[PDB]
Amino acid sequence: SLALHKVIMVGSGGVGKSALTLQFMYDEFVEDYEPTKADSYRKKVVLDGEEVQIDILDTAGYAAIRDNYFRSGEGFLCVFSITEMESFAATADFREQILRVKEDENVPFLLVGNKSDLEDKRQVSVEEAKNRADQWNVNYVETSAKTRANVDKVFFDLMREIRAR
Ligand SMILES: Nc1nc2c(ncn2[C@@H]2O[C@H](COP(=O)(O)OP(=O)(O)O)[C@@H](O)[C@H]2O)c(=O)[nH]1
Ligand SMILES: [Mg+2]
Repeated sequence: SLALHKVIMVGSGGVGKSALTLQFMYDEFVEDYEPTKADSYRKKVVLDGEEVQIDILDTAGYAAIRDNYFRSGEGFLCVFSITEMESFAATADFREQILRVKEDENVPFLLVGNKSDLEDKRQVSVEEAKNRADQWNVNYVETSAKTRANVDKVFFDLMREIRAR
């Protein structure tokens, strides 16, 4: 059995949780994935010379069920869309939930600003997202599930944080 890294995708609706997951898993940009469907994925990848298994829980939004899922997670990709300010505002809600369940302010966590390809319709500045990440002591990365920009990066960077726990 190889090392297993459990990642959880969180964020408000339509930010790109599923598209990022499927782009990472199948190298395809899926634009119509059922908004209400939560699923898990698993695949073997090579992380810095070592073959490891990554498990990704793509959440879709009772309390006991959601808490158990967060407890099982080892790292979190907190996603928002750079084109929707409200989704950025919502990241504070997920941060609070994760800290409540994990009871660890150093839990592997990346703030992910998705849909970077839509610069034209950006509502969240790089400055404000970076500032929030700094205040939370986490790293910020902008991705595009459409062009694949930084998609592998966020998953691999998070795995390195899980490995370093
Ligand atoms: N242009 C663009 N559209 C994206 C991107 N990521 C997701 N989308 C679109 O946004 C919609 C919602 O994405 P989805 O991954 O299903 O959101 P979820 O609710 O967070 O799972 C879909 O129509 C996607 O094709 C991205 O990086 N760029
Ligand atoms: Mg989804």
